[PDB]
Amino acid sequence: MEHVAFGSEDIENTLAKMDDGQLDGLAFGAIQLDGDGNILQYNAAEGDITGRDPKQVIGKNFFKDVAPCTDSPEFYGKFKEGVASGNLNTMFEYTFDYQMTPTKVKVHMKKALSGDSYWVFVKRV
Ligand SMILES: *C(=O)/C=C/c1ccc(O)cc1
Repeated sequence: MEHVAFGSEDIENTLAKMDDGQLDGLAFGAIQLDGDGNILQYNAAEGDITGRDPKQVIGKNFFKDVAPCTDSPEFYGKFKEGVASGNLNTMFEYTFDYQMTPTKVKVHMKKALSGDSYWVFVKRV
């Protein structure tokens, strides 16, 4: 395991040092998105929660292609306000239900350290 707690205040500093292999050792799901919502990184824990194959979803658009249930003011709307303003730090519960058993999760979205990149962190609740 790579020990990092979900919700930690300096999580973007800690994860800036990790390659794809180290991201797969986290205890929670982690997705890195660019400012248009395309998936740059997607770890093994996220694939275990959602059933998606991490290697196949890289390069797809999260809001248009992979996760249409997040195309809503409650999720995508918060993301796009964050990208526009250049700052984002929000945590909320949500249900993922597209082509899968509905699964309740806690989501934490936070701007990365790398300029136009954004994290989505996910844990079961
Ligand atoms: C709703 O369509 C949610 C889908 C989803 C959430 C998170 C993922 O990693 C993959 C699909």
